[PDB]
Amino acid sequence: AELTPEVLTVPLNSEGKTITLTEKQYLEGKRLFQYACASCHVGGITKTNPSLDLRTETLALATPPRDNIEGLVDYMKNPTTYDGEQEIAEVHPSLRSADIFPKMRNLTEKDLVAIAGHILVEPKILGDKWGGGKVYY
Amino acid sequence: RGWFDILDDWLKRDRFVFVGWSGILLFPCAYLALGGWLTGTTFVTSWYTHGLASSYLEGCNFLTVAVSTPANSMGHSLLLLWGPEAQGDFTRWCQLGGLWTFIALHGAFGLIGFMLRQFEIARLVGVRPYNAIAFSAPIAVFVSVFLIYPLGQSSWFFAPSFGVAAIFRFLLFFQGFHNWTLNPFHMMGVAGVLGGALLCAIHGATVENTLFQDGEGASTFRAFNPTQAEETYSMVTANRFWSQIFGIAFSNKRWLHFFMLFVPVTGLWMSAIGVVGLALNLRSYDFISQEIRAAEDPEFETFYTKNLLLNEGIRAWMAPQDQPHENFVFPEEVLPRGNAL
Amino acid sequence: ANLWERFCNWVTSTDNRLYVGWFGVIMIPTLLAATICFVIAFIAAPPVDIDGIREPVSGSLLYGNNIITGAVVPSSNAIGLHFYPIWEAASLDEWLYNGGPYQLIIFHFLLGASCYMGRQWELSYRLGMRPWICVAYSAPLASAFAVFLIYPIGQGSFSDGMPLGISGTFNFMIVFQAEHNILMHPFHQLGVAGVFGGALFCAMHGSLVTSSLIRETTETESANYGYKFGQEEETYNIVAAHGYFGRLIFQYASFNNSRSLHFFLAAWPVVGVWFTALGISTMAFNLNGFNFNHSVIDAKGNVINTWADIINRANLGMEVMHERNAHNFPLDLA
Amino acid sequence: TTGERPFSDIITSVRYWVIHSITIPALFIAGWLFVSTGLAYDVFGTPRPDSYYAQEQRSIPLVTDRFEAKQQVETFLEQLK
Amino acid sequence: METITYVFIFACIIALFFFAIFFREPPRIT
Amino acid sequence: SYPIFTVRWVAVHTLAVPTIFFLGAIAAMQFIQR
Amino acid sequence: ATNRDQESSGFAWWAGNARLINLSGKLLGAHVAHAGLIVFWAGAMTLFELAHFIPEKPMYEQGLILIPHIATLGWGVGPGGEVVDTFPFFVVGVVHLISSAVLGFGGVYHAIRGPETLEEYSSFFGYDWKDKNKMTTILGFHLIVLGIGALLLVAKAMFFGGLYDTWAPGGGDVRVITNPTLDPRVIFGYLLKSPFGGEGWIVSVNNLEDVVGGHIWIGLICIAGGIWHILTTPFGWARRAFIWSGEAYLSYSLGALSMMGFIATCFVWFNNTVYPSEFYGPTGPEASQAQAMTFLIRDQKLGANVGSAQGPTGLGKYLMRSPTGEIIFGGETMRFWDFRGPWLEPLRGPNGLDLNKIKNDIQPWQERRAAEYMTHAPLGSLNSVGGVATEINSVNFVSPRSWLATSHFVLAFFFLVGHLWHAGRARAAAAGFEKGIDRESEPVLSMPSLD
Ligand code: CLA
Ligand code: CLA
Ligand code: CLA
Ligand code: CLA
Ligand SMILES: CC1=C(/C=C/C(C)=C/C=C/C(C)=C/C=C/C=C(C)/C=C/C=C(C)/C=C/C2=C(C)CCCC2(C)C)C(C)(C)CCC1
Ligand SMILES: CC1=C(/C=C/C(C)=C/C=C/C(C)=C/C=C/C=C(C)/C=C/C=C(C)/C=C/C2=C(C)CCCC2(C)C)C(C)(C)CCC1
Ligand SMILES: CC1=C(/C=C/C(C)=C/C=C/C(C)=C/C=C/C=C(C)/C=C/C=C(C)/C=C/C2=C(C)CCCC2(C)C)C(C)(C)CCC1
Ligand code: OEX
Ligand SMILES: [Cl-]
Ligand SMILES: [Cl-]
Ligand SMILES: [Fe+2]
Repeated sequence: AELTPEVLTVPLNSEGKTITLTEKQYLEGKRLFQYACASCHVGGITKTNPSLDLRTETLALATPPRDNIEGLVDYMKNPTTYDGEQEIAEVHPSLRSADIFPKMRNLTEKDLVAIAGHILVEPKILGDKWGGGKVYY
Repeated sequence: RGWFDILDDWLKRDRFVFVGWSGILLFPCAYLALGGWLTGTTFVTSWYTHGLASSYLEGCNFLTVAVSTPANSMGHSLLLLWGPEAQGDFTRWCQLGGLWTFIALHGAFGLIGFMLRQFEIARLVGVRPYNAIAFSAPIAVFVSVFLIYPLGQSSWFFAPSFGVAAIFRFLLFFQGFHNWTLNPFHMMGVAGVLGGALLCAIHGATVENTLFQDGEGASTFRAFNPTQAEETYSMVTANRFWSQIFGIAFSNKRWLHFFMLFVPVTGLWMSAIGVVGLALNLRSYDFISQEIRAAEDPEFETFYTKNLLLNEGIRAWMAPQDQPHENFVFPEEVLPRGNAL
Repeated sequence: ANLWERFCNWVTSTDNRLYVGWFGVIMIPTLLAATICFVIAFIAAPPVDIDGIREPVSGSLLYGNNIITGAVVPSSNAIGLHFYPIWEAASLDEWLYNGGPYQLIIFHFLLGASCYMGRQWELSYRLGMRPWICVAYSAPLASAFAVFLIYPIGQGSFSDGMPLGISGTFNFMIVFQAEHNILMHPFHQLGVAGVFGGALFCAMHGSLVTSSLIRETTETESANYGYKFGQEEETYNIVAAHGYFGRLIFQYASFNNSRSLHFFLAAWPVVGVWFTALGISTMAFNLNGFNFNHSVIDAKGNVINTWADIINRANLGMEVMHERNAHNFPLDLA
Repeated sequence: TTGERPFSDIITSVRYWVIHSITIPALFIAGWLFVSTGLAYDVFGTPRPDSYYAQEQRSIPLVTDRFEAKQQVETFLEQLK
Repeated sequence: METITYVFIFACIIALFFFAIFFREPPRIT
Repeated sequence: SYPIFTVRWVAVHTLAVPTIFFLGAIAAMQFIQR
Repeated sequence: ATNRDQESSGFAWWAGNARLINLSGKLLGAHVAHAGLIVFWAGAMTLFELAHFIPEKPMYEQGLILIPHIATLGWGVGPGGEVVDTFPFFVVGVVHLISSAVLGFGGVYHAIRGPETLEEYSSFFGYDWKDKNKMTTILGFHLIVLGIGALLLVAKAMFFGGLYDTWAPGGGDVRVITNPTLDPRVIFGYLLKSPFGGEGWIVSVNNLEDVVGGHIWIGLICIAGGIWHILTTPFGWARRAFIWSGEAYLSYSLGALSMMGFIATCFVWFNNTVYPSEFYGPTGPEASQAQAMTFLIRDQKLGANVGSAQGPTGLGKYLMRSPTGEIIFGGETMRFWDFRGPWLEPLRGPNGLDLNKIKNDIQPWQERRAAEYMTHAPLGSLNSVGGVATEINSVNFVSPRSWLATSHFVLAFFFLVGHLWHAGRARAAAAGFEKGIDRESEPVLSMPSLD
């Protein structure tokens, strides 16, 4: 098996349009994910709140839905709770709160799209192993 | 005289690497066993037998490379290259695990040739063959672990694979499934190995700190001559020291060195006997009295019952990936887990 | 002389059947206290709450244990690294419930073993011999310090120190593997090469000397009587032993200097055990063995398992089952 | 002491290094080519990074027969092609 | 029954240590 | 004076020739990418 | 020259540095050359860390051990430990590195070109190991140098900007120390504290006032002791209880360095004051306590009553009592209830953790700090894979505390072996049987038999 464009095709927004990433964007988003997110989201789980993972089925049921590039990029700018009722920038890294999370200061708009694409491509490769925990290690 | 005595003369000539009649068996088998392992750990995979990568070519390092056992569907097949399984195909022979039997069988005969080499040289030199007798312990260990044990089981698959990390998996397998630490034959082996290492350290340290001053320099190594008649260290002072430090001490130098032979050899022979039992799943897994009491009394807890919980966790979490031919599908809800973890 | 000088002469006397010495002045009372408490506890001690969760573990013979399962149980996790002598408990019953005897035994033992090492130097000085036997003993001594003192310190509790029992030792080894992957640590591997190599060289040196014994006895009597205690002449032919082993491998791979040979017999297992003692001591600060979990992946990104991944599945099984009632949060950080 | 030429006199001679400064690098290059040309994969049947799974599969091609083992491996490889 | 057996064996070993040390064969230099 | 080809010559090269050949193969493997 | 051979010295090549015991000139070059190697590494390593330094990420995520030492002295950091000026880091590296060339030049000269013995050149610099007066004088000179060095830390804390204080209000800042603790009941009280849990001996010092006050005392004591040993000679009881030789003096200092090495290991493992967690990462206890608070905040936000929540064993799931009654975090972290940290102390009252402050006063920065320290626990593999031994590859992290603790325990242990080796030989050589037993005068042969 290879990393085909079909695997690198992820939804762009919640309307229906898609986008085909390059493998360079995939490897960039993976390196950026390990740089600013793996300390809590290694393997697609959440160490400080295991009830919420990075599985596509979980992101699709969030409010607003986060199972697309547009949803994830907006989350990395203005993160909210799973129901969209409270903004949690003071406790979650984001551009809006990059003053208290200094690692988010170096991220450009291109970087956010790469990080969002890696999160959507990875479950298509590892299946239940992404966000599944130690049972699937 | 005939060609036999002529060949005997050439085989026993004093050269840099002694050959002898035993060399006809030793050298090809030892070379093929060693070359088989280096070839497999460099180029050969375990993907079709185990679902594992195991060569440098696949990205493994020195700790993770291995020559893995054949698939469980092969049973106890000799896996000859010309046999009915490979049918003369060298490539298919590698992919089906034929290098494992190749290394184990040529290795088994290499050990025989080496022990015969110990006999052959001892006879020509004129010494007693106690070094050959001592080598029986590694042979019994090899035969019991790599041959007798899988022959008692379903197939070669459950023999130890030739690899660093693969041997480690073998160790953990015997804890969770056999409770091998609880076996008194392994305990006697542990005492023989650890006791052997103790004797080795304490004997060399005693000699090096009871030396006679036979030289003038600060380097005491030069003050020895391999043709001298006198002892190089004081047995009397060494006996006095240990009699006052430990209570007892050696007084006979011949008994001391035979004891250094006896302890490690007997230890390995004892653990070989235990492994033969485990070939038939004849384990020392449980204490019946502990289980009857713990079953009726939910407040009775010992380190014995705590270890069995660990063995049960090993079995359930390891078996699906370690025995892929069984198609073990364990749902998440059935896995034994403690709180939180 | 006065009373003090006569006492000093008796303490350092070389005529005592067992040497005392100044190190022995500390060693004798501390080892007797640890021994006497260990025997009483192993037989009659009530269960102790090792993990601090009100779940007492039975360790003594009178409470349903045999030789294999019996142990003196480590002190309670609620105590941690706090000093817990007898006079700090409200009663001996509280002291017994919380694992008090464990601290008394390990503390008196580690001190008496430390003075045992110093006692080895002292007699070597009184006898006019070289003094480095105690250096060889420092390797097993350092190992006992690691599992009884060093590892509890790094983890913050004597409840994670090695239990004083056969099955308890095995419990220590299994949990250690799940939480540190000690098998994949180079220092334990060097310790295995130290104990495997030591047993090999022990049988090797024993067989070669036994092989080259000079004929001094009859076939109807033990060959050991061919050596008399204190004789000046050596009892074996090292040149014949060198001639045999030199041909078993090659000439330059065999020893002809006995002092060089016996120093090697001392260096190999001692150094190997130093490393494995340092392994436990450094893994006490969570610098663990090699981690190659999911290190091999294919072109698409599928994980290609190795034997290291199979070891990790076994480690996971030990991890999720050990101390099944003591964890309330997802990460076992100590 | 035996009869062969000592190693110290060999590795320090000019004639030894005239030969082995060519044979040793040649054997090194030959091993390199064995991998870079991809021959090592075909000789031993070791999968390439893109030959472990089919594009849309997560099952291990495990051999389940003893006497049909050769035919199962060839069936597995044909699924990738 | 078991407890008495375990302790009895242990006590015999301790008594053997006493005789093996203080009532040993004295090493004599011929 | 001294012979060139001996049994020692054979035993040495049966180990040395594949070792260097193997070292070259493993060296090339460090530049393989997935 | 002199020796440089077995027959001329008695020692083999693998013990060749022992041929310098009586060659004071070349021995001086060895110590000065080795001193140059130490300053070289300090300068080179600092420049390496600076070149690989990224200010946007914490220091403990970058494998830095020397920059955290400079930041603790108050250089280059502002409020909260954030780096504001990397130039002081560059200056320290360059000055140490350039100074190594001067020490290297003198070490090579004194060991190769200089006179092999200083006793004929100048009677002041020349010395003999048996001269108990010259030895104590050289000891007194170096005691004074050590005394002034401890006062340099005091002058920095009081007159040249101060030190970084992790306990300062506002999340930490650089603070000048104006009132050092001079009370001997407090300074020497640390020496008499128990080394066990809840006490910690001198490792428990948790304020800069006690740190700088102690270095004032140590500075004066070293200078006073230096003057003492220059003007005096060892008394009778001291000259009968000690071996007076070069190897013996080395063995004494080997025991001392080994002792200091074990103490430093615990210091970097437990102390978060002189090893601020903002730079070195959280301690073992700190990260374990941070996990309990993380899920306390998590569950309480969901509506849970953390005070009355009974856990599976019967103990509280979040909060329980210590053996002496203090309200502490529940779970396995009960062992770490002696931990004190700036992010946790606002929640403590007279009886331990105050439930009212837990239900009302938890701030976002405290939830932030606890989540950061929980996910940076000092656990990692030898190949720098962060997390428990069963974690997958992803996070490239090993805490600097683990590196500093493990490395110095190894060094401390081997130096203890070095003490034993060199001290045992010093006894034997001074008595005259370090080379073996005299066949014509074996002591045991002149002793009565044991039985
Ligand atoms: C000391 C030498 C020696 C020994 C003991 C072995 C032993 C073995 N090898 Mg190995 N081998 C060797 C050298 C040796 N090898 C060398 C030098 C090579 C390189 C070419 C190989 C290459 C090799 C391969 C490639 C394979 C083996 C395999 C085997 C095993 C099966 C052997 C078998 O079935 O033969 C049967 C026994 C004989 C053929 C000997 C019969 C001789 C009789 C006594 C002659 C007289 C009777 C005879 C009928 C009359 C002769 C004429 C007649 C034939 C017409 C066995 C463990 C196989 C294996 O390990 O499978 C996993 C395998 O696949 N070997
Ligand atoms: C910290 C490491 C260290 C240091 C400083 C020394 C220093 C010394 N050793 Mg020792 N040694 C060491 C490690 C060290 N050794 C180790 C590890 C071993 C075991 C292999 C030995 C084995 C050993 C033996 C066997 C002997 C010494 C001797 C000596 C002396 C050298 C005598 C001489 O003329 O050398 C001459 C050497 C040379 C001409 C070679 C060139 C060396 C120069 C200094 C290299 C400088 C390089 C550097 C980049 C220059 C920068 C210049 C710049 C600053 C301007 C000297 C005092 C000898 C002695 O006792 O003398 C009486 C002696 O016999 N040593
Ligand atoms: C502690 C180490 C040490 C020791 C004990 C010695 C001792 C000696 N050296 Mg050596 N040397 C050293 C380090 C050392 N040196 C270093 C690091 C270098 C490299 C620069 C040299 C280079 C060197 C040479 C080139 C020569 C000597 C010579 C000598 C001898 C004569 C010294 C004399 O008369 O005093 C002279 C003392 C002074 C001139 C004092 C001035 C030096 C100070 C440190 C500078 C001023 C600093 C200032 C006061 C500090 C202000 C505060 C600041 C911290 C901010 C003597 C045996 C000579 C010799 O043996 O001839 C055969 C000789 O030719 N040495
Ligand atoms: C590291 C620096 C150093 C060194 C190596 C020495 C070395 C020496 N000093 Mg000096 N001293 C120093 C600094 C130093 N001093 C300082 C700074 C001062 C000023 C306070 C003094 C004041 C001083 C005096 C007043 C005297 C010495 C004397 C001596 C000599 C014998 C000391 C002795 O018996 O030690 C071994 C120590 C003892 C036997 C006493 C301690 C015994 C107890 C029971 C052991 C306790 C150990 C403890 C449990 C472990 C540490 C725990 C602790 C932290 C609580 C020796 C040459 C004596 C001498 O001969 O005069 C020249 C002497 O009378 N010194
Ligand atoms: C199987 C087989 C065979 C055989 C083959 C062979 C015989 C091979 C060989 C092979 C070989 C023969 C190989 C080799 C290789 C080698 C190597 C690969 C090596 C490496 C090494 C190294 C890596 C080293 C390292 C080190 C050490 C270890 C220690 C010290 C240091 C050093 C670093 C040096 C035949 C043909 C019959 C056919 C059938 C099958
Ligand atoms: C005696 C002896 C020895 C020893 C020696 C020694 C130890 C030496 C030392 C040496 C040294 C210790 C040296 C040092 C040097 C240094 C230098 C040479 C420096 C320089 C520097 C520089 C030039 C810098 C520059 C820079 C800057 C300024 C800025 C930034 C950039 C850079 C970095 C570029 C031996 C063993 C070998 C041998 C035997 C004898
Ligand atoms: C800075 C600081 C501080 C302070 C500290 C101090 C003040 C210290 C001191 C220290 C000291 C004050 C120490 C001492 C030590 C001592 C010793 C370590 C001793 C030793 C001794 C010996 C070793 C002896 C021995 C012997 C004997 C027993 C018998 C006879 C013989 C002889 C003499 C050998 C504090 C914490 C506040 C805070 C932080 C900072
Ligand atoms: O205690 Mn005894 O074992 Ca060291 O981790 Mn945590 O805590 Mn417990 O779990 Mn796993
Ligand atoms: Cl457990
Ligand atoms: Cl917990
Ligand atoms: Fe011997």
